Amino acid sequence: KHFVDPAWPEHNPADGHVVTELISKVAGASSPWGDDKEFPVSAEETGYVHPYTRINR
Amino acid sequence: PERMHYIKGYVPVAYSSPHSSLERSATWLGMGFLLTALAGVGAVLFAVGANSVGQQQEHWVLYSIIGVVFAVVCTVLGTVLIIKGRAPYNRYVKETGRTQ
Amino acid sequence: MKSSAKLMYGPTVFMAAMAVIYIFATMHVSDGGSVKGVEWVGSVALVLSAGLTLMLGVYLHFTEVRVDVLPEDWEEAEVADKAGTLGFFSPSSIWPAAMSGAVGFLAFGVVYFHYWMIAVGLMLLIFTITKLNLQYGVPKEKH
Amino acid sequence: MGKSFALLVLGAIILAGGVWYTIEVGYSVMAIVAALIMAAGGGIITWGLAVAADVNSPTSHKI
Amino acid sequence: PEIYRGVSTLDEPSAAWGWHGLKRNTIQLAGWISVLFMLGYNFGNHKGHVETIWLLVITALLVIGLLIHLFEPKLSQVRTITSRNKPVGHVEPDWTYDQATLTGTWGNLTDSQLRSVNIEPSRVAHLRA
Amino acid sequence: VTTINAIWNLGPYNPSQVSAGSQPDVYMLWTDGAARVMPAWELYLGNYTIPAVFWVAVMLGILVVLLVTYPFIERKFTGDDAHHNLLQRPRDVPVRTSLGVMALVFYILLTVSGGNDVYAMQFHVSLNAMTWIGRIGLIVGPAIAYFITYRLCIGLQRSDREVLEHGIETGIIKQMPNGAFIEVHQPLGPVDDHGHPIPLPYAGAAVPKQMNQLGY
Amino acid sequence: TAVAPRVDGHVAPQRPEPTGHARKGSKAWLMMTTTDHKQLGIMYIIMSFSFFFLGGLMALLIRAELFTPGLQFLSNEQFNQLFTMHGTVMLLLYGTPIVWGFANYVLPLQIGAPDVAFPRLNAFGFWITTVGGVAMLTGFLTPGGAADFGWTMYSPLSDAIHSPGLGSDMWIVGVGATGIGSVASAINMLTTILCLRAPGMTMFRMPIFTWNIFVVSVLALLIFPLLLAAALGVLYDRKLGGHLYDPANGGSLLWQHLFWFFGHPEVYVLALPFFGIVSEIIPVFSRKPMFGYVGLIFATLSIGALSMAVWAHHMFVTGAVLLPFFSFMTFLISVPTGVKFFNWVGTMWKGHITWETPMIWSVGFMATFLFGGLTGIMLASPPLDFHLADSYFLIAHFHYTLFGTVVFASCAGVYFWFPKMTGRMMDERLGKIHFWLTFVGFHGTFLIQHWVGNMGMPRRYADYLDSDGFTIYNQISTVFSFLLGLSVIPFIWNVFKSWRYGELVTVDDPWGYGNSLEWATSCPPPRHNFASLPRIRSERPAFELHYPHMIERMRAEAHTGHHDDINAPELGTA
Ligand code: HAS
Ligand code: HAS
Ligand SMILES: CC(C)=CCC/C(C)=C/C=C/C(C)=C/C=C/C(C)=C/C=C/C=C(C)/C=C/C=C(C)/C=C/C=C(\C)CCC=C(C)C
Ligand SMILES: [Ca+2]
Ligand SMILES: [Cu+2]
Ligand SMILES: [Mn+2]
Repeated sequence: KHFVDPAWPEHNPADGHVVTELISKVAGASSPWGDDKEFPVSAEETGYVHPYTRINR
Repeated sequence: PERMHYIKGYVPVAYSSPHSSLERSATWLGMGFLLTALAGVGAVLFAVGANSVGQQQEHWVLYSIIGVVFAVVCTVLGTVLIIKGRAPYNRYVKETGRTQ
Repeated sequence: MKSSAKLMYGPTVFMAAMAVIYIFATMHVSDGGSVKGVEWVGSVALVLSAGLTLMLGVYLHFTEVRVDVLPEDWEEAEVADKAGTLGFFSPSSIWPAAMSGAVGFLAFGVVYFHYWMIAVGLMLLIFTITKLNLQYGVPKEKH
Repeated sequence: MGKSFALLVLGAIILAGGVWYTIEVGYSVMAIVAALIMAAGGGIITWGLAVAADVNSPTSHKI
Repeated sequence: PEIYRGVSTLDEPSAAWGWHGLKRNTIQLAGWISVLFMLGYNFGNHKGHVETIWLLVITALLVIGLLIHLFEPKLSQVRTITSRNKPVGHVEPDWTYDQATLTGTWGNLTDSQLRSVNIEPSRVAHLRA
Repeated sequence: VTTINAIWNLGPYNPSQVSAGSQPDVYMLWTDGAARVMPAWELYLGNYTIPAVFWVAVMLGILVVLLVTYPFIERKFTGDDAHHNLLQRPRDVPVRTSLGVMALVFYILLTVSGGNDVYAMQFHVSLNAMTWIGRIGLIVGPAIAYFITYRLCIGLQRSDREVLEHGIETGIIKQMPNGAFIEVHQPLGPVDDHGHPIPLPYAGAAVPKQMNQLGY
Repeated sequence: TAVAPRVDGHVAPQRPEPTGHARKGSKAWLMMTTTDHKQLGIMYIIMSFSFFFLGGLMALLIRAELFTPGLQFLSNEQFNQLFTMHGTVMLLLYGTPIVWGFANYVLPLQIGAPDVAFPRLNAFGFWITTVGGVAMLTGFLTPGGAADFGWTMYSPLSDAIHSPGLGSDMWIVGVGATGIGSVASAINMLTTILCLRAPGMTMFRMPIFTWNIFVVSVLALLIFPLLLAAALGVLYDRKLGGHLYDPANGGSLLWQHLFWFFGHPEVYVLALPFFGIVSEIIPVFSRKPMFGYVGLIFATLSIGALSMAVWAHHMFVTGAVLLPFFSFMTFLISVPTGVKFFNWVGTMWKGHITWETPMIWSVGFMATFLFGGLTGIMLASPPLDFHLADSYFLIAHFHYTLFGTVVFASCAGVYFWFPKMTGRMMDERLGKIHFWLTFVGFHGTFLIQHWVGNMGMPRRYADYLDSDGFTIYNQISTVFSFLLGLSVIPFIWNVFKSWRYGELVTVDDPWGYGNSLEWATSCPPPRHNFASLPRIRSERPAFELHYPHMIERMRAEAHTGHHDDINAPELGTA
């Protein structure tokens, strides 16, 4: 069988399809980060690290 | 979806309902041919008008006849196709008893 | 997308009929104050204008036979029907201005016809287009 | 009613000042400036008429 | 929102991190020096006067800008009413919430109107009681 | 791969001959352009004369002095003498970066005025118009550069604050049951119990502005 | 139909602050990276009016030179360049950009979408249009000046032989850069209407304005790339040694046919959207719905369909075209325009007309365009066109139609949507002053040019003899032309003052009776245009939202002799 990128959303072809040249499950463009995601997420789950910093006086 | 539901005393705007005539391709194609038909009227007028001042003497009968032929085929085509596109609306009007 | 897929059939058939009428007319009518003979400019334009509208109409119809009964087209739809994700939209981007400037540089290059301006313009143009298309997929800073 | 009288009258002499100068100078560059003076007079005339129009039929009732 | 070295954080968000506000007197001084230099430009050996037109237009616009920056005039906010617009003390009702709840501006509609919006009055009699 | 200074077709020097395009090297074009834009002011004093080229010497010397002594004229107006070790992002210091872009446009106008003989020949702008563009531009263009640069820097740091107080705008737009169009924002710091980010204090470090810069 | 339960302690959302309160640097970087349809549309509009003033200054110079015989301050070359560039900038840098600016602001609000389909493409369209404008205007910096061959650029005059100098080339690129900017704007408006419509907004519940924009989008996509191909062909002939537009190849009539095939749909592209704007303005201030709605839609689509067959009526004096065919088609294209006029006066019939500023502008537009089109019909017949063609009669005709359809109606649109675009209302008195100045100055300038056109003065004439016999008429034209120039002072001051200190708008529809959907939301709208979507059920969402008690009347009195279909039985079940 063919390979599938794990970022690909799961679906059952027997009752639909994921995307074609003609139709899609969205009115606008699909999310670059995956329509299957659910934003927002937690601060630590973001991976960002806010810097505390001070400067001389 | 799949069916409408109106209570008594409610009148909607009829357009783009599943029974509407604007939603089907025959109607629009008929509009195109109906617009095309007036070109034949122009053609026959051009033929007889050129005749009125003694010009186009060698071909004016052919131009008039072909103009009338094109006009009649186009206008009858447009009318028939429009009526075909409106047939679902007539069936709906028979079904429900509401015009809009 | 049912109504707009099918309303395009009027303009295209009218343009096609005008194209054939005009080709026969100019190739046959030897009227004074004009010269007999088929003219290709105008006839080609009419047929390919019919082509443009026919391409639009046929693609839209070919697509619309696939789609479902969308709530925007349902004459008695409720605001709750379309709840969910509408889609992804670009928040902001500097690259449209950049590639407009690149096209401007290329256009000025062909104005004076300095070959280096044309080459640098094309290079800058494909660079800016690439940066536009990769905006929301540039990799995270690799440590 | 209102300023429209004076704003018309101030214009009516300026316009008169313009056309007179136009019929004084020959075909020259200063004829252009005469035309400008004449048109400025006409503009102040219409300006008076428009403030009169606003006063006759106000549509921003509360000042 | 604090003021750092004369400038407010609301006008300059990074007011505390660097050099932000030039004194208006400095702007005036630089502008007038520039105007003096550009008026001096027209004492060279050039013959034509198209140069003069450009210089005089730009210096006139410079002086206009510098005068308005010197005084910084203002106008008042006009308190007129144009149309069905309402004065500042108005409170705008959420017409959509009223439509979806039959409350507020959509409350107390008669039976005929409720039928006219495809809503049977039987489901609404207690709500209007 | 590129020829530079093809001396073999210039011929040897003799003081009676010259070419139309005879500018010095690129890094000297600024001091050529100064000599091109000076309006010929010359002083005569009895048995003596100050030529018109003394003033470009004064101007270029002032220009060099300003560059040489900059940190101290920065001190006297900035009002600080601290022992800084962390750098300023140029957006956070709009006055200095605006003055820098102002000096850049000044230097570039001097450069292109130095090269205007070639510029007018190639791009078909009148040679007198180029000299007057240099003259009037060395006053006007610096001011425009300062204005635009200052406002752009303020806008940049405003975008930074907007992200830090509202989170990244993903670009995912969703419609609520009420029909309101909302864009889900992805917070960086913690969120209040009302369900909205708590603002972070700006720190001078770059703020991420998109979700592809968080790994997503 | 569902009715929701009440919410505990509900409060309406915080509507955004009005304009003029912006801080320092709050729009610079926002502008440079903008992909918001509405801010982008505002800057579209401002840039287009900047080009309007720039072109009109050249127009006033032309009039000042033609005030009296003899060349007072212009030469022949400078006069030629002036009318060429005036025509080019006013048609391509003012008209089409203002059309797309109003489209970009208004259309997503009317169709109930948050944003346009392709935001970055829209920003690219704006910036490339401005790039083309500056390229087009750069020709004046040339020592020899800009292009000098009229805005049509007939060949062989545009050949390398007969038009040297780089300004002639810069025109070609400035036009082309503008053309693709227009195309990039059109790609959105089709795809947006096809894909981002609000729930319940079927295609025939759209406002008339967006219908016109839809038809104009398809029309513009037809015809702008043809201009680009022809223009690149001309540049190919010029810079290289091409021969395609050589007269011995038939290049003159080739260029005329191709250009006018582009060009007549351009004037209809300018025409239809402003017809739509007045079709939105007139129902509001007459308190009456639009008369013959789907009829107007069919008329708009008929104009779109007929525009592609009418093109060669610009060549009746060339001796090449087939006269009867094109004369008949350009007679046919008059019918739907007259249908639109009849519909406007019909919706005004026995209405309650209030005369706030946009209604004044709309009726002025109707009065002007009536005579403009009435003149156009006379130009449509060949035997009259043999004398009229390329005279000042033609000048007066197309200035009537353009100045009516663009300037009057664009001003109407500005006054109409200034609340929705700013959150403030324009000064009424300055508006009336502006209107009367423009109206009287216009009719003074251009009504008398019919007579000089008839008497024998051709277009594009830089100098004329004292013995010719049409100096007084030109003098009368010139004075009122300077009045037209003075007319825009109150407009600029009014916009400037109202932006920064104008009357604040509280309600969602300061005019009161807004029918279209954009009048249901806030003034200004939020970033994504809608804090809540009304129940859309007709061509008047905002009206039926704000006046529920009117609905039973609005559905009942719509049709003459309306049927008994209200009494029909129930049709289904939930
Ligand atoms: C926005 C810009 C424009 C609009 C709109 C416009 C409308 C029309 N024009 Fe035009 N025009 C021409 C014909 C028409 C016709 C038939 C209409 C139509 O839109 C007019 C219809 C409008 C109406 C408002 C109709 C009347 C209304 C009612 C309600 C009654 C219905 C009609 C009836 C009953 C018939 C009339 C009855 C009679 C008894 C006469 C022709 C040729 O037939 C030429 C080329 C001539 C030449 O030789 O160069 C031309 C030239 C131009 C140019 C030339 C530029 C150049 O040469 O460089 C421009 C820019 C321009 C713009 C515009 N024009 N036009
Ligand atoms: C949308 C389309 C058009 C509009 C609008 C338009 C407006 C005017 N036209 Fe026109 N035009 C003529 C006169 C006028 C006048 C007096 C105005 C008026 O609207 C102009 C007044 C309006 C203004 C608006 C200018 C006032 C400017 C002021 C008061 C101040 C300027 C200074 C600043 C600083 C501006 C403020 C700047 C800021 C950034 C705020 C004449 C004859 O009197 C001819 C034929 C001449 C010949 O011999 O061929 C002509 C030729 C044409 C052609 C054919 C060109 C060709 O054959 O190649 C076209 C397509 C055309 C279109 C248009 N035209 N015009
Ligand atoms: C060798 C080496 C080592 C290096 C290289 C070379 C060099 C040395 C160089 C150097 C350079 C420099 C340092 C430079 C500098 C510069 C500067 C600082 C400059 C400055 C300038 C200034 C000016 C001109 C100013 C101006 C101003 C004005 C004009 C103002 C105005 C104002 C107003 C009008 C107000 C209002 C506003 C508006 C309109 C915008
Ligand atoms: Ca003259
Ligand atoms: Cu036409
Ligand atoms: Mn001709």
